[PDB]
Amino acid sequence: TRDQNGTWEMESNENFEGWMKALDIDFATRKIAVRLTQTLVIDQDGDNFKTKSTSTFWNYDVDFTVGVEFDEYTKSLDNRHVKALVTWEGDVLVCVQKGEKENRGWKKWIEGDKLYEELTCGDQVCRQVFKKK
Ligand SMILES: *C/C=C(\C)c1ccc(-c2ccc(OC)cc2)s1
Repeated sequence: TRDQNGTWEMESNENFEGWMKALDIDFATRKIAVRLTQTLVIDQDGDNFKTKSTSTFWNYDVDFTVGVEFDEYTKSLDNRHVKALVTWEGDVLVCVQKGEKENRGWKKWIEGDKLYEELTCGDQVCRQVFKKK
């Protein structure tokens, strides 16, 4: 299934700090952020997505249309400019953010009843699992 709508509550997080470090996020922010449970809210209608990632320490939203490149400022995460593109590979939603960092982006897929995601930057992969609230 390609339908990723829902309020997704984190069950598992792995190597979130490695991903943040590859983005050069500073020590103090990483030390706090690595402790935190996350939520991911996805509003999906056709190609049109609204995605929110939140914890007690951040609340980041991004809107996009599958298949349409968008020039993006990454805002409070790392204040960088990238050319972002989200597409489907089978039932995997793949985002590539072209810019200074290599291998940068994320992937999301439904597996069983859960939402799995990968967060990538450089040689680092963060793996996460969420349950649908
Ligand atoms: C589809 C998944 C997305 C858009 C994200 C997963 C983690 C995100 C994130 C954004 C910003 C911060 O710090 C401000 C932390 C995590 S976004």
